[PDB]
Amino acid sequence: VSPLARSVDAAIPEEAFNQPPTLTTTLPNGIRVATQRLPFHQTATVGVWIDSGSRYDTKETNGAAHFLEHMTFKGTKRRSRIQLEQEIENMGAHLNAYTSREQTVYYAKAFKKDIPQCVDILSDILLNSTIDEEAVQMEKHVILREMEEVERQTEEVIFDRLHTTAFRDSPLGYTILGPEENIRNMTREHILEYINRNYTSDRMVVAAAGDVDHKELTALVEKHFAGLPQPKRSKIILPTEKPFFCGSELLHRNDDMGPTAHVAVGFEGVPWKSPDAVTFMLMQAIVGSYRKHDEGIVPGKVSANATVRNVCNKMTVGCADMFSAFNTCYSDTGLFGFYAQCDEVALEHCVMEIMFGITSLSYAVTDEEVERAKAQLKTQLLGHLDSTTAVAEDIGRQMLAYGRRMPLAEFLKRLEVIDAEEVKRVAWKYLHDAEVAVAGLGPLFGMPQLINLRRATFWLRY
Amino acid sequence: GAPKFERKMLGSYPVSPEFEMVWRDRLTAHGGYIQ
Amino acid sequence: FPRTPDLSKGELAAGATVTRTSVWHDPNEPAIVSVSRFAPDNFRAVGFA
Amino acid sequence: PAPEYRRVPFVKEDMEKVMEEVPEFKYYYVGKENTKGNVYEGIPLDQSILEPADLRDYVPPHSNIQYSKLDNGLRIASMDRGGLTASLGLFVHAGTRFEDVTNFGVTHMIQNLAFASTAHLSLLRTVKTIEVLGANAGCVVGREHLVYSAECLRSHMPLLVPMLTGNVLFPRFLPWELKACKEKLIMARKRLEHMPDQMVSELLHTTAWHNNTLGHKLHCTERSLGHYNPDVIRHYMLQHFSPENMVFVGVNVNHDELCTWLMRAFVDYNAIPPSKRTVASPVYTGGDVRLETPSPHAHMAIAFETPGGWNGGDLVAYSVLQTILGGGGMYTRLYLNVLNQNEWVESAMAFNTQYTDSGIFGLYMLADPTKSANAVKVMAEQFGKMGSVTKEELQRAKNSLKSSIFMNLECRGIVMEDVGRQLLMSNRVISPQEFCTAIDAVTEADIKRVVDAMYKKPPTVVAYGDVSTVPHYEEVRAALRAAGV
Amino acid sequence: QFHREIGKLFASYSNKITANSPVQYVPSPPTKGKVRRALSSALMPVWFKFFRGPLDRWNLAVMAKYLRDHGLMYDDLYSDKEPVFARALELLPPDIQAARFRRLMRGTYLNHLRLYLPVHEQNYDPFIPYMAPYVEEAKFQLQEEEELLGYHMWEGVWYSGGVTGFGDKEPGEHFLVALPNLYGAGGSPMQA
Amino acid sequence: SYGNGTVLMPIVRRVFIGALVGIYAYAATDVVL
Ligand SMILES: CCCCCCCCCCCCCCCCCC(=O)OC[C@H](COP(=O)([O-])OCC(O)COP(=O)([O-])OC[C@@H](COC(=O)CCCCCCCCCCCCCCCCC)OC(=O)CCCCCCCCCCCCCCCCC)OC(=O)CCCCCCCCCCCCCCCCC
Ligand SMILES: CCCCCCCCCCCCCCCCCC(=O)OC[C@H](COP(=O)([O-])OCC(O)COP(=O)([O-])OC[C@@H](COC(=O)CCCCCCCCCCCCCCCCC)OC(=O)CCCCCCCCCCCCCCCCC)OC(=O)CCCCCCCCCCCCCCCCC
Ligand SMILES: CCCCCCCCCCCCCCCCCC(=O)OC[C@H](COP(=O)([O-])OCC(O)COP(=O)([O-])OC[C@@H](COC(=O)CCCCCCCCCCCCCCCCC)OC(=O)CCCCCCCCCCCCCCCCC)OC(=O)CCCCCCCCCCCCCCCCC
Ligand SMILES: [Zn+2]
Repeated sequence: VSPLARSVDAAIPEEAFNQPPTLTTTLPNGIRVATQRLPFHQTATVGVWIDSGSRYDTKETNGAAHFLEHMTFKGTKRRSRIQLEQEIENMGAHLNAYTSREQTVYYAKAFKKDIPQCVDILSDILLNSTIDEEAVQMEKHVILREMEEVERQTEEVIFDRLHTTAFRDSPLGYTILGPEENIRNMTREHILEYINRNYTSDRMVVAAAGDVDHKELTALVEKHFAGLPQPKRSKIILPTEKPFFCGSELLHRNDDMGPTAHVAVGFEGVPWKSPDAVTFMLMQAIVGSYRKHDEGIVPGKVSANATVRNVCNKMTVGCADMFSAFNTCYSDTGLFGFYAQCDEVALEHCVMEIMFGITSLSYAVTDEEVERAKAQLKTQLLGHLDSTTAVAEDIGRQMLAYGRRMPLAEFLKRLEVIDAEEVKRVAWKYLHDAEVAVAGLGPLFGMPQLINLRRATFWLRY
Repeated sequence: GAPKFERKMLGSYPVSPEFEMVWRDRLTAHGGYIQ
Repeated sequence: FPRTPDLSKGELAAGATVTRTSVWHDPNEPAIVSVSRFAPDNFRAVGFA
Repeated sequence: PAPEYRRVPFVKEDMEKVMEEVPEFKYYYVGKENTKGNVYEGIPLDQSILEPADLRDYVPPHSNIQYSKLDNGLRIASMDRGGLTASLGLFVHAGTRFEDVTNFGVTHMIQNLAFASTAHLSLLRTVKTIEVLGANAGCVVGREHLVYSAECLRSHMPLLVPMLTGNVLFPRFLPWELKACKEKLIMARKRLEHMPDQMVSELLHTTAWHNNTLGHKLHCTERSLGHYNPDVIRHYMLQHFSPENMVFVGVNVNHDELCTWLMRAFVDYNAIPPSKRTVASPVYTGGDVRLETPSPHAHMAIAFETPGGWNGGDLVAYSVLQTILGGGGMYTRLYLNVLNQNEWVESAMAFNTQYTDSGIFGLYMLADPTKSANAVKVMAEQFGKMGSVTKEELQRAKNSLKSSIFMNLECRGIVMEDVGRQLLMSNRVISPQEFCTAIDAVTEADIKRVVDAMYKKPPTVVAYGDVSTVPHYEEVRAALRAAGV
Repeated sequence: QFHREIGKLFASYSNKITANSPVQYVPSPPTKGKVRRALSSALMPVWFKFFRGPLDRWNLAVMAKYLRDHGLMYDDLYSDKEPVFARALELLPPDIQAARFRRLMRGTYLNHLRLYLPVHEQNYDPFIPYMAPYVEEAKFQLQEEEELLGYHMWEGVWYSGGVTGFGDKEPGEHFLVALPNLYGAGGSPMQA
Repeated sequence: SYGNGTVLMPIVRRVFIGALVGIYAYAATDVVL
């Protein structure tokens, strides 16, 4: 009867249900088009999402997929390098691209009136690019330089080394750039072979968001993407083998690069379509992140996150400069773990504290911790869907992974019914007493043994 | 333990008591290595 | 919800009886001024001097 | 043409009835009533679990800005785009430009004491409850404005409003809390030293407006610690933190609901009373300053004054000129005429910093520390030709500027900061459609007119890094005078 | 799912407390029963006159004479080993802290000699509560910390970092973490 | 309370009290009731 028991208990806000639909169509040649109209915008983002990457390179030509990225902006039959650059500038538009292990993306940002001219440019550079042998030799100097700057961003180097040792027996372990000797001996014939084997109509999605009309985007695509080859099958219906996960360590000791070490640990995860994928997203948020030079308004020593609290109070001074948990999904496997930076003499304490927090998911996590993590996850995910680019990336990425876009209300309904007993079930099945892979760099004299890390995945209490 | 010129640490975090013997025998990896 | 101190009788106001009561409201002063007089150094028991 | 504000009157309400409207909130979970578990176990994400009762016909929201005002003078403005994460902000017209020799550092102190103990909530319970809600909040100090902000799920807005307004309504300023914050108060400028770009900017302001208004520093110094006591702080808030000097803004909220909860935060207690203050006009002096530091590059910056600032009448002209030259692109004047013709230049750009009634405009370059004398000659030559542009350059700049504006305003945070910042500086919000109409009306004569006026006052020169070959003050001034500057 | 059923019982009893919780101050109910409050009031005029009354008066005389012999106040008898009182002492202003320091020094010296003060140095009331405002603020600070951080039995790494792992933060205060080093010159936790 | 590792003495306290309540209840039922 107390007013303290008549509070407004609205689980999922009504705004989650009153969202504009994402419209989809499949064309005769196999290209898929997907659009969501956001009336409160004057600009728009349109792009092409392709289901190919470094994992679809050959061992002898690892690196052609990234090489092709650069050459796609060097000239066509109807436009030259200079002409392409000037046309974009004269409209005030933007044109970007990136390549990963399983997905490749090209997108543009411009006004509504300039959308057709963007679709024309995207189809041309993707289907009619001239791979001049003379330009292939010039780029070799711009790419060998990028391999030196990438070696200066340490976090990117550590995650590559983590893929190299974990997936030794699969193309999923290849690097995106490729070895040096492959870059030096690259020819235009290696690049054309990658195109003819990977860029087909069944592996491409066109997505848009903003002040966009669906029927008009479906007619422009039907006209400009007609010269796209269809898949050829030689009566071969053989399935792909799931990558094998190797428990191993790969460490670069170096006492001449300062007092800070860098480390990353990984577990075998789950693929996109797994019935347990949502729970892995949540488990990533329970471990969370921390930066010593950017705590915010909550001091780390009194944080609600148990992992942060234990790390900040270690030896009364704190044992980490920063750490963060990650979860990455692929088509047939995944990768779950954490990255960290720390002082030479603090490395052992730091790594073992974060391991202790992951293993707590199987034994002792509380519903207060789960609901704190849920609230943070919702604020970040739902907050990043503001611009037209982030929305378009969400459409395209989901069309390749799931075959559809999940509405916001469905995600929130699936996230709502996950409690502490369901977290314990999933962690007991996948993370408890499991194999781990490790990569590291720097002053590593105090690094734990691989077997120490392997046995920290279970407790002897209980 | 190790000689003084090898025991010198690069970091500043304090040595924990369970690790006293580890750091009494610190040795610099002259030239580096990959394991 | 603790009991509200009666300042007219000389009762002490400190801790929870400042934060969770309206004892510090004054109609003819801004709130930032009134509550500045309710720190523990502002009170002294009769007979102190 | 100021906007028309709707009135929201104070109303007395029964406390027990208003509690039926507070959103549910839990800190403890003592058992659980539901016992059904994960009802979607075993179902993969390529399959949908929604039902027909979860489908709706979309109805667009109210995306225009709505305006309202309370009886104590607080101005309110909000807009709804249909998102699920809201942005909230409280803007106060009380920046470092209002400090004096007995107060330097007070605004920085108030920023670092944000979300401390108030009359009805302690420090620990305030920061711990925000975290458990999943929100982020903070306070940022500036030269003209102070801003408190938070972001959260849009159903938690009523819970976050009091934790924002309490900082300006009834803070306590307890001694032992001031003594625990004194550490982080000095580490700010220390962390600023190892940030070259931020140090060059500070040096530019301290040198442009010598010992007045916009030239005061942002952060405290060891000298400031001599007046770090509650009485000095509370005296500063009584002069500047009245409701008439504040604006509240929200994005992805219901306008009427935001007004109701803001009214309830102010109805039972007394706010700081208004006061008449006279705003001193800035005095631009220019000058020169050097700062040697270990670095492989020689940082150099040269600037001039912009008369009138945001309200001078030529804001759009300076933003078009900035786009022609090049900011933070491969057909800009600085990329073609400077970078490509000199391999010893590492970077170059143009900046435009405007305030309510004054601003500066200039260039910023990094270069080889052995060719600083040549860096000065190239910068002077660019200033000598700034007042001349071609039709192709001008037309390409306009198109680039319009696109940037609309694109920037796709993000919640930028929209909130722009609306609040405009209502304090001009009591009006200029739409992006009105900016475009103004951009299109910029001519070649306007450019040439504003560059000449810019050069009627002395320059402001700054050098940072390795300054072993940087010419003498008189030589920099002379080089500019030979190029017609 | 046996854990979810037990959680339903806890939750039912929890919701009942909340639905019956008042939203304003209400006096606490009488502790003693009516049968006990009737015998006491009937025997009061005789029990109080000849026993309980003189017991109360002797007690205050014994306390006052001992404190005055040593020049002490009653509140000087509390220890800084109590967490609440330790926090209260940290909040004191200089003038009150200095007078307490001096009285404690003088009282240890007088107890060592076993010599009374003269009568004219004993003319003061020792029962003035000079610590009360600081004690009530300390209680508020520590009750918040306990409710916001100490509502669960947390796990931890055992015998790591100088502590046991069961909740202690200051190192070397339990026997199974005694003797931190065999070699060296040791060190102080206050100089980390 | 939060911050210290005195974790066995609170258990000893509850066992001792319970033991006393049982000793003096087993004697009364044998002598009185
Ligand atoms: C008449 C004859 C009668 C004789 C009878 C005497 C009794 C005989 C006992 C035989 C026991 C055999 C089984 C041994 C297993 C030990 C436990 C274990 O698995 O350790 C894992 C433990 C942690 O494993 P991990 O891989 O690091 O981490 C995995 C998880 O991630 C970590 O997950 P987590 O964080 O949840 O786990 C933390 C870890 C806690 O980890 C720690 O922090 C360290 C734990 C301490 C080391 C393990 C205990 C054994 C140490 C031997 C001490 C002997 C002293 C001899 C003095 C004799 C004086 C006469 O948890 C524990 O293990 C807690 C302890 C469990 C409760 C106690 C039961 C085990 C005690 C075994 C006997 C010791 C007491 C005997 C005293 C005799 C006095 C007369 O391993 C270590 O610490 C590494 C070194 C271990 C050395 C083991 C040596 C065994 C020898 C036992 C015989 C005792 C000698 C008696 C002499 C009598 C003469 C009269
Ligand atoms: C693996 C090898 C094979 C054999 C393995 C054997 C088993 C090993 C693992 C066993 C389980 C380990 C995990 C324990 C629970 C941790 C839970 C947790 O994270 O909470 C942290 C929790 C702190 O939570 P908090 O809220 O921050 O503070 C709680 C407040 O202080 C007070 O809060 P409050 O006032 O609300 O009171 C709370 C109280 C409410 O409950 C009650 O009051 C109920 C009272 C029931 C009375 C009737 C039943 C009898 C209970 C015991 C009576 C006293 C026994 C005294 C024994 C002394 C000698 C050991 O809760 C409890 O009583 C729960 C604790 C019950 C467990 C005790 C027995 C099992 C654990 C024994 C220690 C583990 C081995 C360490 C070995 C180290 C070797 C180097 O810490 C504990 O409660 C720790 C309890 C365990 C004792 C500490 C370690 C003692 C070390 C010295 C003895 C070493 C002997 C070695 C040789 C002999 C062989 C072992
Ligand atoms: C070192 C520098 C100098 C140079 C080097 C020196 C080198 C030499 C040093 C030694 C080197 C070797 C290492 C030795 C290790 C020894 C083990 C050790 O250190 O453990 C410390 C360890 C404390 O570790 P901690 O790190 O300080 O704190 C632990 C927690 O983290 C935090 O816990 P907490 O702080 O919350 O509470 C801790 C508290 C926890 O307190 C308790 O749990 C209570 C313990 C005492 C209970 C008994 C006392 C009387 C109580 C009333 C009667 C009760 C009757 C039973 C019924 C009860 C109701 C059901 O413990 C104490 O108060 C400490 C008491 C000391 C016990 C030491 C005994 C060791 C074993 C040998 C026993 C021999 C007995 C002979 C006499 C009897 C012969 C018939 O102590 C224990 O927890 C073990 C308790 C063992 C109790 C045994 C009781 C036996 C007698 C029971 C009564 C029977 C009456 C029958 C009458 C029949 C008439 C016919
Ligand atoms: Zn590249």
